[PDB]
Amino acid sequence: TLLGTALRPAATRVMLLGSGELGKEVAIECQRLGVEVIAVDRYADAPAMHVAHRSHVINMLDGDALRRVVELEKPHYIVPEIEAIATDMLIQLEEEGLNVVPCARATKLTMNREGIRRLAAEELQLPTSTYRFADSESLFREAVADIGYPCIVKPVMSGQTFIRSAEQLAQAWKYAQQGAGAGRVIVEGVVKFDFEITLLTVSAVDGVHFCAPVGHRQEDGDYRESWQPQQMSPLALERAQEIARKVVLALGGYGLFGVELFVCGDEVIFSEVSPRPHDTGMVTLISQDLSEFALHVRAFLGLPVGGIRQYGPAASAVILPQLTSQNVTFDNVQNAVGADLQIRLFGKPEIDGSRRLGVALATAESVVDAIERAKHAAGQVKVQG
Amino acid sequence: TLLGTALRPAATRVMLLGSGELGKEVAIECQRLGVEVIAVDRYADAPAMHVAHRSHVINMLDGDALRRVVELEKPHYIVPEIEAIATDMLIQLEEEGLNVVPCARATKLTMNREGIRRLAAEELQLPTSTYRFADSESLFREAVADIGYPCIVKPVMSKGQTFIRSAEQLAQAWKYAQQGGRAGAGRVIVEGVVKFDFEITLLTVSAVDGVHFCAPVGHRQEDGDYRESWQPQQMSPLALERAQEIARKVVLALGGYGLFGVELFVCGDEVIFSEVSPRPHDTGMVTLISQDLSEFALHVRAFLGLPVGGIRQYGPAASAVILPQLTSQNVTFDNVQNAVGADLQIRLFGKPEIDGSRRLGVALATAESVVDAIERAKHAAGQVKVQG
Ligand SMILES: Nc1ncnc2c1ncn2[C@@H]1O[C@H](COP(=O)(O)OP(=O)(O)O)[C@@H](O)[C@H]1O
Ligand SMILES: Nc1ncnc2c1ncn2[C@@H]1O[C@H](COP(=O)(O)OP(=O)(O)O)[C@@H](O)[C@H]1O
Ligand SMILES: [Cl-]
Ligand SMILES: [Cl-]
Ligand SMILES: [Cl-]
Ligand SMILES: [Cl-]
Ligand SMILES: [Mg+2]
Ligand SMILES: [Mg+2]
Ligand code: NA
Ligand code: NA
Repeated sequence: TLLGTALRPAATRVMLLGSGELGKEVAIECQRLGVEVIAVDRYADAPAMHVAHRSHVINMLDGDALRRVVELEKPHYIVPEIEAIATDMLIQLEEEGLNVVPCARATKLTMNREGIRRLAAEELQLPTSTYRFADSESLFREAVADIGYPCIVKPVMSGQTFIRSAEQLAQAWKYAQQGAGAGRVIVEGVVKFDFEITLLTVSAVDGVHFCAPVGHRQEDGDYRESWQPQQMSPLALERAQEIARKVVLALGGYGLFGVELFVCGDEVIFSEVSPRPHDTGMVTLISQDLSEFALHVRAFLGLPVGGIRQYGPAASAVILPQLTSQNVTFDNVQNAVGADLQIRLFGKPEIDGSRRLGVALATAESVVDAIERAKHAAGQVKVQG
Repeated sequence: TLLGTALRPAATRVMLLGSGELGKEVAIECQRLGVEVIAVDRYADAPAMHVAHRSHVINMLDGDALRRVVELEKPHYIVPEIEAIATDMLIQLEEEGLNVVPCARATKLTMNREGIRRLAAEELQLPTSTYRFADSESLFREAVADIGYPCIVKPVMSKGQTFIRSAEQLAQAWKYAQQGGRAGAGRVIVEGVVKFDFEITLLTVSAVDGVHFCAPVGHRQEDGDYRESWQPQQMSPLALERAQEIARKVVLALGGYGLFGVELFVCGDEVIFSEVSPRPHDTGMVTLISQDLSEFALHVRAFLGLPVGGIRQYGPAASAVILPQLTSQNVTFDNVQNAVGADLQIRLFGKPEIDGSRRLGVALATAESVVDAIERAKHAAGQVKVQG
């Protein structure tokens, strides 16, 4: 691995496609190595642009626009941070010699629920929720009938609905319809699990290494708290690691992957996988020597990971207000920080409804205690408009 | 404490005066809180400018120029990172309502070796090496005669330091101190040599909730640059207590909230004060791997008026500098795959050029002992192939 000096002729250039809070930490980790960072997004002043050398606002769904920006900056690495990108163009560009992290194929497959689900359940023979695909409401209705109630419907490309009864069918389809994949959906049976985790799995030159499992709680479409290490039996852990390694090696390329799994006793079920840092992994900003962001950069730059140290019970709790403002302020911050407690405020330019504006991070002697400390801190922040 | 959102109307704005690698981490820590950062220096593309919202290049020693940039950017906080700043203008700005970190007086006293030495040894009665000031070559010779050999001479306002073992060196020592001093002419300090067992940096944070201390950081200096640093450096209970007392006294005397790098010499249980940075110190870069909150995160937490609460130390750790010698404006770093790994990381600063010996990065490592951490970091730093 050879790195230049940012802003100098031989600089190593990283282009971030998606400049949200996760990309912000990836940018910081690149900056820490003197890597030049170009942050791209569809709106100005996105979080990662604040810490990048320069930025570009473009429609990332427009392949042509994507091509121009890439051609303009000549990046050594293209690091997609969100599903909403013209992956067909990423494939093309990769074909043309560009380095897409972890690989263009991984990006394509993971952005389409069918792609990844067929890979996992069919090709790799991994355990998953039952499922069916549908491209018509009629077909959708038959699928639901085949899966049974309750079941969840999701757009393969984006609108999700937890369907309890046939009364919702009409509305379910319709919402799926409004939420990129020509209206096709997947219909899944509901897995009853004790808890869900994100197994942050780094694929690098020295192989695949795992972070301790991160438990998380989802509510209304957003993760609320995450924690590490989630208590699991050794067998369950082994099973989760085997599933994670198989998926990551099948997707290919170096990077940090967020493997989402459901745990029922000693049984582990694969759900999905992010081919990049995952939001629930923000707990790693306080819980490990190497954050998931630093791991992603280490890996994609072709450097060895070696090991990941875990600093005991830790948690993250989101700061997720709901208001409309273009000039947000945060008061009472003195009651949200202290020993074993930190906060991040993302720099988002505006809000219009629910939006994650920051996160609280805490450590403690027990997982439950860390969760409470983080939650309490997040709740002390007064978000003003 | 109220924080705005960077780039929005109610943003909280911080102006860094000096944009080196220490300022770069202060900038990153402000950015992590959505604080707007304006980085200023005497040269373009300085490390902190890479991670700042906006940057400016001016003569920081020109009070008028400093006022113009402040008037243009309207920062809430002025965070000096080097000594070469118009300190009288910092005093005026503070008088006008700007928050100078930690305070303008602290900057004035520490920018001149005489100010801080007289404050510490005379006003505060803290133990220091013997010393004499001199503003002419003949006075310099008289000072040496009284201090005795060996002694060290340094410009009061900066390089230019010499370890003098005999009269033979008098002539050159004077020359160098003059060339190395502010304006290329000025007063020097002649100090008696303290034969210490080891030296440390006691990173001391003065905040709304009191004064906190990081675990002592030991360091090794060579030819004007710190080479390795480690934490914790073992100290007797009495030595630690005395070190904390000295540090507390100096930080409270200088005033204001922030992290200060208190440099001390240790002789068994006895501790001698040497100097103090009224901001993060280079030897404290080990805290980038050794603590939950680095010295940079602590400085920001403190100056923003937030409580520190406490600082977690993760076990034995060390830093080792990457200090190449070359002339280039396009430096590259190869073999990086052999400089990072388990319990081992590096930082490359993004400095635009080099023309001689200059720190371009640092290696950081953790281990079960400082001895092993130091070796791991030194080895890693040495693996980096610097070319240009
Ligand atoms: N089949 C399923 N059974 C039970 N819960 C599920 C199932 N599929 C998804 N969920 C719940 O919905 C959440 C979000 O769905 P997911 O498939 O991860 O898509 P995304 O993370 O992109 O919204 C999961 O974290 C889990 O809490
Ligand atoms: N009086 C002294 N006795 C012994 N060593 C000294 C003395 N003064 C300085 N040194 C050595 O020189 C180093 C640099 O001096 P210092 O006063 O910290 O200046 P600066 O850090 O501004 O270069 C110290 O860290 C120590 O190694
Ligand atoms: Cl592992
Ligand atoms: Cl913000
Ligand atoms: Cl100028
Ligand atoms: Cl004197
Ligand atoms: Mg998910
Ligand atoms: Mg010093
Ligand atoms: Na910026
Ligand atoms: Na102040």
